[PDB]
Amino acid sequence: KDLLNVSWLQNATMPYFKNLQWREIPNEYTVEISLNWNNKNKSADRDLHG
Amino acid sequence: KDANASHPSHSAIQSLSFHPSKPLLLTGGYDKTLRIYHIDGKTNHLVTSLHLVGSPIQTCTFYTSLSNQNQQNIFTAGRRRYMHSWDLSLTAKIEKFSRLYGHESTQRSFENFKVAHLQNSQTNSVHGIVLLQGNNGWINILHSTSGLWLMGCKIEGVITDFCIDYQPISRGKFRTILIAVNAYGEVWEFDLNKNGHVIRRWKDQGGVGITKIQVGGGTTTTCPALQISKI
Amino acid sequence: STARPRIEQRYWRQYTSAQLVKEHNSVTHISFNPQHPHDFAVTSSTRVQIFSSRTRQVIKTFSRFKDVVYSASFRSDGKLLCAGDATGLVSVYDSYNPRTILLSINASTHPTHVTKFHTQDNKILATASDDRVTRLWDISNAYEPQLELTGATDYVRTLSFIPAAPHLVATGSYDGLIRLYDTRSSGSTPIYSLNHDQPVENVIAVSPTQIVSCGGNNFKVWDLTSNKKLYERGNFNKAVTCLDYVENFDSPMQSALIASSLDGHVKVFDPLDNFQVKFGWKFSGPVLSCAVSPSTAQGNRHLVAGLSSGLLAIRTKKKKSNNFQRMMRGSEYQGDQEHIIHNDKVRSQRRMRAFERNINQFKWSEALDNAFVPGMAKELTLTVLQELRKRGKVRVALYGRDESTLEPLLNWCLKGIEDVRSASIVADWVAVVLELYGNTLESSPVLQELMIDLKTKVRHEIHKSKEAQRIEGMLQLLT
Amino acid sequence: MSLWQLETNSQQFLPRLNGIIIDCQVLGPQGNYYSLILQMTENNSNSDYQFLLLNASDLTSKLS
Amino acid sequence: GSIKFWDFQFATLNQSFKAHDADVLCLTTDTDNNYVFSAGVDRKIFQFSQNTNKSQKNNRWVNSSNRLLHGNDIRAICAYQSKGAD
Repeated sequence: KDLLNVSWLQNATMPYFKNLQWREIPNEYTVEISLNWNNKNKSADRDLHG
Repeated sequence: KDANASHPSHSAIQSLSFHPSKPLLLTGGYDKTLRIYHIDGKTNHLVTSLHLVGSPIQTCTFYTSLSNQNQQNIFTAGRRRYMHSWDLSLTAKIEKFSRLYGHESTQRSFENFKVAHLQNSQTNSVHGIVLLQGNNGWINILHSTSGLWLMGCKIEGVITDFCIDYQPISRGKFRTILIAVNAYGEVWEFDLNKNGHVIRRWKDQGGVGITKIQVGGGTTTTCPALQISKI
Repeated sequence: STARPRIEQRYWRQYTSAQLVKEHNSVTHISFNPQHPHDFAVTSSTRVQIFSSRTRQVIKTFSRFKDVVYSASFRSDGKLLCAGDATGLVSVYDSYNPRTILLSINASTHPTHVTKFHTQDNKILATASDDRVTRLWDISNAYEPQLELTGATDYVRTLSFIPAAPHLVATGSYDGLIRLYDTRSSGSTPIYSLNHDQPVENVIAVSPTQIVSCGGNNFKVWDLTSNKKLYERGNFNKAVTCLDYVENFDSPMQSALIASSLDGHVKVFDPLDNFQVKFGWKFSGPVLSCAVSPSTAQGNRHLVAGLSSGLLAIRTKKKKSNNFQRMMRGSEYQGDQEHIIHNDKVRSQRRMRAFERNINQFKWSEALDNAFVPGMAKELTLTVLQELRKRGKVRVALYGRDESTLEPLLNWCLKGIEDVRSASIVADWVAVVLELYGNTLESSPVLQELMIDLKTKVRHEIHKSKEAQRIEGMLQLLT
Repeated sequence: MSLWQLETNSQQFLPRLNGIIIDCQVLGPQGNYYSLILQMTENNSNSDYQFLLLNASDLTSKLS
Repeated sequence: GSIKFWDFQFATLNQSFKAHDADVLCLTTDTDNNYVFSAGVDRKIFQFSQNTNKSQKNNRWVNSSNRLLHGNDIRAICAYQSKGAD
């Protein structure tokens, strides 16, 4: 009742979830998710110029 | 299914490895993007894909510690004078080994290395070793956790390749041996759990230039053990 | 851990390759291709010469004129070109093909001084001779102009248009009196006249709102929307002969305009901050026709100077196998469509030098030696002497040397005492070496020749410093 | 920071620690972390030390 | 300068020391090989030791001591031992 849980494989085999509240989202609806695409690997020890 | 088909590669495939227990394949080529796939018989996908600029990698492999099995360090190396270690933790933290302590004049490259366990044999601090090739007759055994030069070994004549053979001693003790060849094809077989000094040496029946030596049957680099008694 | 520490006018003076080509007579004025000025024309006597941006000599020319020719002008499309002569039969003919003549139409029998096309229309051409009337001929039917643009007191001599405003033609005569006619008018009156004083040399319109006229020993600006002057400049020996304007080029000045004034130097003002020169560069005498190329010369950019003698000065700025390649194919991918990207590069820095790494490895002796050689720079020597005095002990830097090593130090302090910023510090240098090395000069009596030579020139220099101090004392008294 | 390999009797350096090293050891159980104390006596007034450890991998300092 | 110790049987290297900074020219030892003393044209005589039980079990040599007491070069050394002199 008024909750929708969706599931999707984030990496190649690990299932992530999302609990969308259901009645007040629009008719068509896209869910953005955070996803590493071209993220610069930043150390916990170096600045911009390293 | 073609294991590159989900996210393809562009250069050649100069290194290809498996995780020792987890269902994971590693692919590494000259386009300096080491990918890792989750592989299965139907549709196999890309778990992560690390890219590292300015370092076209030649050989790269998985490694787990024998003691507590929760390390999962990739090691990768190309034609340059630095190699990289990685503790994989499902944003990555990778270290760049370049500190050559004893010998600094024998590596024009890091492009051939193996990884191998060893015991301490007075205590039992079972730990890793990177084994890098050199240029004259040099192959240097480092540490895998720290990065210290453990020692080195030079054979007479040009190194072409080498491999690692373990053997059990007691219930809980074992001994590692390094096998190395020339192009001429007379091999040195020396243990390196004590200091690296030759305990056997013989000669292959033939070959003018031999290219590649590989040991197998028991455990090795490609089939590693998990418990120390399982070696 | 960390690393180790390390211890405008320039744009218009990086203009070089200034070559000379002497004509057989003076250079009236020049032209530029408006869509792409990679070629340009100069108006020699009885020929027009056209040059490229690459070979820097004549790539084409026309020389079957019969009299001295005055005006060369491209149309805005940059395909054909007009030329007015002293005969008064103004000729238009196609450019990039000299040996054809499109149409040679007579103007008035007076010498047609200027002739330029419409700035945006491709079929109407303005001519002006000494008939005290200028004409807007139409090249479709070149039998009579549409406009007999009369209304002059004497000698209409320089034409221009207004760029964005089409119907306004700004002509200039030898009366001051810059007229600007409407092309829909009767052709007898301007709507107003601009009051220059001298006979105008030529006028251009640098804006759709502001024109600049030049005539006599000062040039004027003129607003057209309100009939206003905001500016003059007159720092020239003779009258400002020719003008030029450029917009949106590669400099610390967004747009420039130059005035050339028959006195060697040509001046580069700017409508960014009301008409100041950066620096003007001289030439070899009376500079009559001088201009740089317009905006879309694309890097390679030429200034030309045709003097009243006739020599053109041109100064230009100019900015295994398949199987092995397939073996090393993946070299340019650089991480585009995959997850994370590492970057851990050390940078190949500026070229560290031998004296610098001598300081880095405490190689003080050969650092001194690399300082005192003629191959190295003088200010580099001053800076390394200052820095090694500030860094290290001069005693342990000179702990074992002799006079054959000491002599370039004295030989360069010989000329470096006269410096303003390193005088007392190189005096401290020779003070330390003579403070601890008297035994060497009393064993070998050689280098006291340089000591006494040093003494007499430093008495000269201390006299010079004393008299300079008392002259600024004169300033202090006459404060 | 100078570390000697004994069976060559030679050394790996670490050049600019911007101070004066007072105490140092390795303390990883497999030996991956060097704990040490800097002091940087550019002011002689106070014994103002500086605790830091660094990895054995590329000798990069973690948590000064 | 690379004083290299090779093993007799198996014809292999055993250790290396690039401690000499010039051309080595001469080197000697004692009766049961507890030491080896080398010298060359760095005018430095230096020692390597194999005395302790760890060194004689693992057959290991340490660059024990080093000593410059010369002016230009070495071109010959030799050594002698007795119970009256060493």
